Amino acid sequence: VYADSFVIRGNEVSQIAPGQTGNIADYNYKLPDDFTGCVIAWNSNKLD
Amino acid sequence: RFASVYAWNRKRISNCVADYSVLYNFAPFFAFKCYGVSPTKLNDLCFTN
Repeated sequence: VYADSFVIRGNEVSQIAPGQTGNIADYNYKLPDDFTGCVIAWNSNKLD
Repeated sequence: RFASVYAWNRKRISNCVADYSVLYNFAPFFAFKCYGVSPTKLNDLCFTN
């Protein structure tokens, strides 16, 4: 089990997916198609 | 100035060398969706029109 964690902007959560293209999925975090994990993403306001 | 969508601007491209390096140096690009090709493999194909 690999837990990866970061913060991204609000209209960027759709890019965290297998097989996508964008300014955050090009060369920051590329999720492969052999993806058996689970992406959890929640709103983080006031703490961050 | 860009024309509105009811009378949209059309242009045919004549023969040239097509560096797609430019066209990448523009914007954060809210949508960049190729359909019959892929943008990572755009500089090797040679389309007619």
